[PDB]
Amino acid sequence: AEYQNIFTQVQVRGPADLGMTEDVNLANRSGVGPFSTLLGWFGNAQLGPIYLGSLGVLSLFSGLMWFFTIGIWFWYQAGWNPAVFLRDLFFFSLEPPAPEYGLSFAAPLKEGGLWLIASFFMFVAVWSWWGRTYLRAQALGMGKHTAWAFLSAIWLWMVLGFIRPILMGSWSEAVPYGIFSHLDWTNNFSLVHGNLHYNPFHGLSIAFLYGSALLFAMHGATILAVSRFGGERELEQIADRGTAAERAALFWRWTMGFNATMEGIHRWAIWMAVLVTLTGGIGILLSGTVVDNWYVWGQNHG
Amino acid sequence: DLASLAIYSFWIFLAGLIYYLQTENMREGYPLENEDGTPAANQGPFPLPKPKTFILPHGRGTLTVPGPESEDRPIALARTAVSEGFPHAPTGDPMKDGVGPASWVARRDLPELDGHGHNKIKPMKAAAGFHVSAGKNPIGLPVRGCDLEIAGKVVDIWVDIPEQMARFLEVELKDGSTRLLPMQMVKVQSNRVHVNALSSDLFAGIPTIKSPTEVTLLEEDKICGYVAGGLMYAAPKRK
Amino acid sequence: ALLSFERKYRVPGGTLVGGNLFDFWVGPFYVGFFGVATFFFAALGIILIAWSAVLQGTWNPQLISVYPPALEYGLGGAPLAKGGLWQIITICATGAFVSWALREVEICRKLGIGYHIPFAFAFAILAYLTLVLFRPVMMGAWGYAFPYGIWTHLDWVSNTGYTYGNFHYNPAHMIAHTFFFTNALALALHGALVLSAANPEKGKEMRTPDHEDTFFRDLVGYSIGTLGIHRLGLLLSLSAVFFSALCMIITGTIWFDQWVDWWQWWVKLPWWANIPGGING
Ligand code: BCL
Ligand code: BCL
Ligand SMILES: C/C=C1/c2cc3[nH]c4c(c3C)C(=O)[C@H](C(=O)OC)c4c3nc(cc4[nH]c(cc(n2)[C@@H]1C)c(C(C)=O)c4C)[C@@H](C)[C@@H]3CCC(=O)OC/C=C(\C)CCC[C@H](C)CCC[C@H](C)CCCC(C)C
Ligand SMILES: C/C=C1/c2cc3[nH]c4c(c3C)C(=O)[C@H](C(=O)OC)c4c3nc(cc4[nH]c(cc(n2)[C@@H]1C)c(C(C)=O)c4C)[C@@H](C)[C@@H]3CCC(=O)OC/C=C(\C)CCC[C@H](C)CCC[C@H](C)CCCC(C)C
Ligand SMILES: COC(C)(C)C(=O)C/C=C(\C)CC/C=C(\C)CC/C=C(\C)CCCC/C(C)=C/CC[C@H](C)CC/C=C(\C)CCC=C(C)C
Ligand SMILES: CCCCCCCCCCCC[N+](C)(C)[O-]
Ligand SMILES: CCCCCCCCCCCC[N+](C)(C)[O-]
Ligand SMILES: CCCCCCCCCCCC[N+](C)(C)[O-]
Ligand SMILES: CCCCCCCCCCCC[N+](C)(C)[O-]
Ligand SMILES: CCCCCCCCCCCC[N+](C)(C)[O-]
Ligand SMILES: CCCCCCCCCCCC[N+](C)(C)[O-]
Ligand SMILES: [Cl-]
Ligand SMILES: [Fe+3]
Ligand SMILES: [K+]
Ligand SMILES: [K+]
Repeated sequence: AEYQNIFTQVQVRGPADLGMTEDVNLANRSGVGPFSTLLGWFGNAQLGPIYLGSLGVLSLFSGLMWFFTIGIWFWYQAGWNPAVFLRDLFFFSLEPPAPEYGLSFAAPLKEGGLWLIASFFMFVAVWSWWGRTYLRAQALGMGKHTAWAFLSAIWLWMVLGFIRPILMGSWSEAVPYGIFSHLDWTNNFSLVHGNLHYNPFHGLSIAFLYGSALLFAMHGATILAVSRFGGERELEQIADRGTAAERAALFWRWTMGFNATMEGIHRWAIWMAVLVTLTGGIGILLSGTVVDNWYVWGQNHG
Repeated sequence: DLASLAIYSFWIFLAGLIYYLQTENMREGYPLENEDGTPAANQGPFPLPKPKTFILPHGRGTLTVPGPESEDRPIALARTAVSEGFPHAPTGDPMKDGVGPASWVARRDLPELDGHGHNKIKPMKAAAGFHVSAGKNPIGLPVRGCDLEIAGKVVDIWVDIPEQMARFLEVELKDGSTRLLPMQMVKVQSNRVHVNALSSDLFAGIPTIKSPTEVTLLEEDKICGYVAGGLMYAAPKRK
Repeated sequence: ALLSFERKYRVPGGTLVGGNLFDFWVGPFYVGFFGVATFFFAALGIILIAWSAVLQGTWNPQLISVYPPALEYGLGGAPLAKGGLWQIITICATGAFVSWALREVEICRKLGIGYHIPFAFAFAILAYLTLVLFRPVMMGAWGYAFPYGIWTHLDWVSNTGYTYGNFHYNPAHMIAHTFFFTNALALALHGALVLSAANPEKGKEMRTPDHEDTFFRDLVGYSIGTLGIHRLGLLLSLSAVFFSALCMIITGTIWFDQWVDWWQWWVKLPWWANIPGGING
């Protein structure tokens, strides 16, 4: 049958591409990594280079500090026994301070002081990484869309681990670092607030979450369907519309009575996705601060 | 109640956003037209956005959208009905005329440039250091059409240099001239390359390019359009 | 009406059924045979839902609900007022979705593009048929399917899930969840990447895909590429739905206890089941 352009038939390699320079301090750019032929069947085969300035090493360092701080506590929960460490890997958990300690930093290390330590490293790593997404786009003269979208995910994470614990008066409200334990946190958060299915911002979050899989299915399928006219060369189809962009628009117009442009679809995309965590963070933030039971609230407000 | 205020606010913001997004997606193909090319009476409830202007790199100019809109080419079709909404029959050969699934757009008759100002796409022979690195190398394989006859032989690959991917196969025909086939429209097999969109006899009609070492956006659209149109238009006579 | 560039593409041909008979548009909408099918099925189903609404006794979107036949009915018909309406509406809905996808195929053939879109849509259709058809039939009753109502089908998600405890512990559901969240992440990045290149700093020139590759390599040391990101978005999305359908096809059939207990096969492995320490020793 016909070729579907899901997997490359013939990979070609040339000299390692070191990238645009613009205003980038090339001293902080690494050298290219190896070439993964495996990756090459789906996307690009070239790994690297990576930029790693000071903000970069800072972020990377505190990230592992966050991670090792958890894994240290996981080993101690395993009594340093490698066999139980793997056996119970999904059951270990680094829990926040008990409600007693409020918003203070007085809790002992094996009772949430360590949670606060790892949280601090996480705070540093994420926010520095955010700065990286702005700065790397600035160095290249590009818009700040990536950092602006990233802020929307940061919103929810900030609400879950920082803003909402503070507004509720204790660190005990925050999410624990652990595989099964934070799943339990999630389930119990819903039960305690009268079923998040009744949180209207939670419902919106789902609509955008589902919607993102819908839109990216539609979009990804459309571009593949017109990649026989260069459809994936989207920036040049924006600058000088081709038969690829016209067939794409007309598929949807004929199907559902309206359509996008090659640029506009990407505005639908960025908003569909960022609204997931935007509504999400609002709905968590309101929970227990303003609304204690979403069923109850739903009886009075709709 | 604060949550009620937040959710009411959000629904208002979401309506403004959808309105914004819809207008943003009217910077091509609008105003709507009747089948005869004139402005349609009913344009829908969304207005055209204020124009924006893209600064193209490499002195290539600008693009301002929405702007005056012309096909900038004749269109060999005619009405098949006395009222709106029916198909329009090709007045000639639809693959020769570039209509239907064989359609092409009058894109700029220059090639696409990379970030350094060089041509995005080159035949591999003229691309320093570029080689086949995985999968079957098609160069040298016979090319078979959907009528199961050999139409030519692969003589090079045309590669996207900044993205390092194959984009066309350059195929040589019986008369010694070449054509470009879109990479996405061939099947590289072990003993051949198979093209299901075209029969062997339609290969000579693939639009040719003017320079043997570059291809223009306009030429790509004629090649891609032509080959894709074979799916509907070759199928009758051959298969 | 037509877009500026539309008329050259409105040629005859592409249909799978009926030849030229339904080969025409209505405004922007293409019709075809499967446009008529879709209209018939959709209109029937909607009428039945409005009828099932009078039998229930409300014209309120937040209260209209259409429940399947109770478990007592097994896999057989039921009186319309008590789940026959749901059954026939399900047939309409399957009819309209499958018609819509086949109508998309015909649009694909007229336009000379690949079939990736209705193929992708068919994954959503099969998730639906998993909940309303495949899983019910494997379980012996239409009553295990979800009702058609805005809030009542949410209650069904909650009641079905809590039947197995916290449903998070369904391991296929864990994979599906990961694909959904990865997909959204890819969607935000992709949208923001193309726009940051098409809309650079004030007065600057429109950046290139080269800039897009450079940006991500600078950031994470890799760039999947402009063809790859579209392969990826499609693959994450369809995998999310596949593992969605899979996580429910196995629930109440091959596994029907608390999903949290499924994980004991790991911890009760012989080489470490009985070592003291940890959370389970
Ligand atoms: C998918 C896994 C679960 C399930 C779990 C949930 C959960 C959990 C939630 C929803 C939510 C919603 N679900 Mg549900 N839902 C299921 C199956 C369905 C089916 C179906 C035929 O299979 C449909 C039509 C819907 C439809 C809906 C909407 C009412 C709402 C937002 C969806 C959305 O944005 O999606 C992404 C799609 C788009 C953005 C495209 C537009 C889709 C539009 C909005 C659908 C309109 C449906 C219309 C009201 C149905 C009647 C149609 C007429 C009779 C013709 N669900 C199954 C059982 N669904 C949320 C809500 O708030 O509910 C009150 C919510 O929190
Ligand atoms: C029993 C469980 C409860 C319930 C309890 C909750 C709770 C509690 C929450 C959700 C949340 C969400 N739920 Mg719910 N949920 C239920 C039922 C459902 C159903 C369903 C089928 O019924 C669905 C589809 C969903 C779906 C969703 C999402 C729409 C939403 C999360 C958005 C998101 O992407 O967050 C994920 C995105 C983030 C967390 C942001 C991450 C950003 C940071 C900056 C990233 C840091 C990375 C770090 C440094 C590590 C790096 C590693 C790298 C490898 C280097 N829920 C039931 C009723 N749900 C959230 C929400 O918003 O609710 C309103 C939430 O907090
Ligand atoms: C709706 C909005 C969506 C969205 C949006 C956006 N999200 C973005 C951006 C945007 C727009 C970016 O611009 C940015 C980025 O750059 O993207 C490539 C980012 C990011 N979103 C991440 C994770 C994430 N987003 C989630 C959610 C959504 N986001 C939602 C759905 C979720 C969950 C839980 O759902 C998760 C886990 C990171 C990949 C990254 C932050 C890195 C960081 O802050 O690092 C700081 C940390 C480090 C530098 C190092 C940490 C050490 C690790 C643990 C490694 C140890 C390795 C070990 C030795 C080897 C094995 C590996 C093994 C553990 C596996
Ligand atoms: C597989 C990966 C994703 C995926 C993919 C794709 N999705 C596509 C396509 C692709 C690729 C298309 O090509 C196609 C389309 O054109 O897009 C614009 C489509 C579409 N996806 C829709 C809904 C959608 N996708 C969801 C999920 C994903 N999508 C997943 C995540 C979800 C949820 C819940 O998550 C929803 C609600 C419609 C907008 C549209 C079909 C219209 C239709 O078929 O019209 C024909 C039918 C009608 C006009 C109405 C029929 C009415 C019946 C007979 C009476 C009602 C019966 C019903 C059971 C009642 C339910 C009540 C409710 C409260 C429970
Ligand atoms: C082999 O073992 C070694 C030792 C090598 C290892 O290192 C193994 C490592 C591990 C096994 C680590 C495993 C890691 C996990 C299991 C991670 C699980 C984490 C989650 C599931 C995260 C859930 C959500 C996390 C959230 C929401 C965090 C929010 C953080 C806050 C926003 C931070 C706010 C900061 C605080 C509260 C501190 C005070 C703030 C200041 C500004 C000072
Ligand atoms: C999200 C995917 C991340 C892929 C990370 C690739 C790492 C960059 C490789 C740098 C190579 C440095 N070195 C030593 C080979 O020169
Ligand atoms: C940018 C795309 C807009 C997508 C539209 C989403 C439809 C929302 C329907 C979900 C209803 C949620 N709620 C509040 C009633 O629970
Ligand atoms: C989220 C709710 C879903 C509503 C579906 C909206 C579809 C609109 C199609 C409009 C096109 C028809 N027309 C003539 C106005 O162009
Ligand atoms: C969207 C804003 C969310 C917070 C608004 C103000 C509420 C802060 C918390 C105060 C009430 C919390 N508590 C414990 C008394 O319920
Ligand atoms: C949740 C998706 C919302 C879709 C919004 C509906 C848009 C329909 C209006 C499109 C206008 C078509 N028109 C008339 C300008 O050609
Ligand atoms: C539910 C529909 C799924 C979409 C199928 C995508 C591939 C279809 C190929 C159709 C070709 C039909 N035929 C036999 C005339 O060639
Ligand atoms: Cl925008
Ligand atoms: Fe795209
Ligand atoms: K409560
Ligand atoms: K070479």
